[PDB]
Amino acid sequence: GRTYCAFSIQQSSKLLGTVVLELFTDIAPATCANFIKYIKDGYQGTPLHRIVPNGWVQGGDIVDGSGKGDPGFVLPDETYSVKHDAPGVLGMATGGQPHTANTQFYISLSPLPFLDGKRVAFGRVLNKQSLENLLALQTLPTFQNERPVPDVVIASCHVIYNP
Amino acid sequence: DYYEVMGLTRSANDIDIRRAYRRLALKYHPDINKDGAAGDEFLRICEAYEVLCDPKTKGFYDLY
Amino acid sequence: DYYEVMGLTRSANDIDIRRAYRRLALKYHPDINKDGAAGDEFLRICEAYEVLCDPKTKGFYDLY
Amino acid sequence: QTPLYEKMRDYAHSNKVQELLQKMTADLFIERPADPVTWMIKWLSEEQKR
Amino acid sequence: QTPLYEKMRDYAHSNKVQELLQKMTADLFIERPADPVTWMIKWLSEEQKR
Amino acid sequence: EAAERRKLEEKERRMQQERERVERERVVRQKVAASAFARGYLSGIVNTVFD
Amino acid sequence: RYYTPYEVAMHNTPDDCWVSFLGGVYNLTDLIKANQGALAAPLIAAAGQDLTHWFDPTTKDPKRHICPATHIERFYTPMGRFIHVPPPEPMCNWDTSFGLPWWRDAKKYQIGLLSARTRVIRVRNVLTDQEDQIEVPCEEKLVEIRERYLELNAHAKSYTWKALVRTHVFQELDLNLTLEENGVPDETPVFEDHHVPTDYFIPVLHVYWNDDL
Repeated sequence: GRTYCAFSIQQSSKLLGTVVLELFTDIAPATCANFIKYIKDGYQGTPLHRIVPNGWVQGGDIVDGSGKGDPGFVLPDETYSVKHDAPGVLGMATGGQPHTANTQFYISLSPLPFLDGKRVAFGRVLNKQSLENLLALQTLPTFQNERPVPDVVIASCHVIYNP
Repeated sequence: DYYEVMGLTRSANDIDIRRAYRRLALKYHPDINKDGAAGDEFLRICEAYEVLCDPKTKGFYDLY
Repeated sequence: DYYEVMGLTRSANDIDIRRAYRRLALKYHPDINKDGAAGDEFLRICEAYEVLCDPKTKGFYDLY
Repeated sequence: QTPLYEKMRDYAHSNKVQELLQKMTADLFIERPADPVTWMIKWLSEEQKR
Repeated sequence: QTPLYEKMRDYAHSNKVQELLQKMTADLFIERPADPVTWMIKWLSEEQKR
Repeated sequence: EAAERRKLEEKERRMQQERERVERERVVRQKVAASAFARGYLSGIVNTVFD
Repeated sequence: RYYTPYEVAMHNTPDDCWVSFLGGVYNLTDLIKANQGALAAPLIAAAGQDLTHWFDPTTKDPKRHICPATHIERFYTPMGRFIHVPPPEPMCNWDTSFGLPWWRDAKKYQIGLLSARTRVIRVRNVLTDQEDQIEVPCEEKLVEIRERYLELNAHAKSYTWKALVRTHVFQELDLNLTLEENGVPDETPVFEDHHVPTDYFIPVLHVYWNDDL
């Protein structure tokens, strides 16, 4: 009964895959509201910034697109209830100190016990095709200091199944 | 065989492989453990982890 | 430091430490080097080699 | 070599200088001034009385 | 690692104060005054003039 | 110039002496090892003979 | 050119920071100037130091390991997190727009080249007797030995050099051949291996005057 949203991953005019996500609109409502408002207006051409091999696929900066903070809003810390234990746990990222969250988001690619209680996790991947798309995105031909050498970009992004 | 020397079930996450290597190596290192049996066991563990860490070599061995 | 007194660098090998201590403790031994500013120097040479000739103490010092 | 360092180690690890420097640094971090040099001039001036 | 501690570390490790401290302590371990409180005052006064 | 040439010749003579010293040190170490090992193995051999 | 380790040691301050690693001498001053925080601490604290132990030979990046806490491979930074090292966890301030790590950006942050060994030359000015020991890299052409010695005599260019080449006769030395090509060997390893003090004999370079006007 939750909300759903999908987006595509493309590297240098080559469609690399698509992913669909379920949003925990019953656990952390305000974070989902901000995330959908920004996926409706934003994220349309924002690169995948940071990619850790056995860690997480990160990205989603807006005003810069290359990993520095943005003005215009700050998001408070909602809830540490969803526990990072399985791959494909979408969440928001902030500085070391809480209540500074921004559009920067991250999807886990392995059990991440340390993150529990430090990062707001409010979503999940839905199927195995999307998770395999991320796991394949790990082994790009060349990526320099944790950034893909070409621009791995969100070409399209949309919301399906709910208001 | 390789998964047997570390007690791996051919269905375990890479994290468990890393924990197996760390635990067995730090218990079986030639320096920390003055034991020739420990030395050859550590050699076996090193070779097994070296051939079990790389995903390309992982698939190449799994097809065997 | 325990390193600069031997003259070595932070990346010295084991043979490097052997050679450094060899020359520095054959240059400053009381029976060979009659006198001078060689009182503290020999003691720190001995202490540095004693700390750095054993891997457990060497590593514990290196981290702290 | 040992003699040059020892002459400075013996001076610097003696109480007066060390627990002067530590308190000065502590108060400098607490105050957070724009220009540290005149602040240290002041602090040493009103500490010279003590 | 509260925001104060991080802010203090940023100020403590800044260029100005750290280089000034390094310079002052080097000079002080050169001259070695038996009354560093006053020698620091004169040294900082002459530095500030530039 | 003559002083310098004499000093260099003296250094060469000292180095020849040191090479001789190292050689005889190695030889005496080999002698003592080849006596100790011989005794320590003939001991086991004669023990086996008694057995 | 080249630099002895002591010469690298002369620059240890946030105003002039030099580091030697993997055989290269780097002037990281503009880094510390542009990145002034807790990130710059671990290399400020090792200004003028030898930084080769941080890195590994096979690749130019620092050593890596499996982090015990998160079990994700990342740089081994016992000293602390130096500039251009990612944070362990997903943050919102570590940008990756910058081009290359400073240990890979040789063209912009490398000056000279660190000497793998040094030797002691005893220079003797024959006209006015003035002995002088000096340390120079063991692999350097006589032109830069003359450049080092220019701080002893401001008129060393006019002077002519000579060495006890092999019997043994004081003969001329070509400037573009290093001290080893010219026939001045290095014997400190043999000195050490044979228990002879490394300050017992030193090779000597005579420096005669060449009349000018």
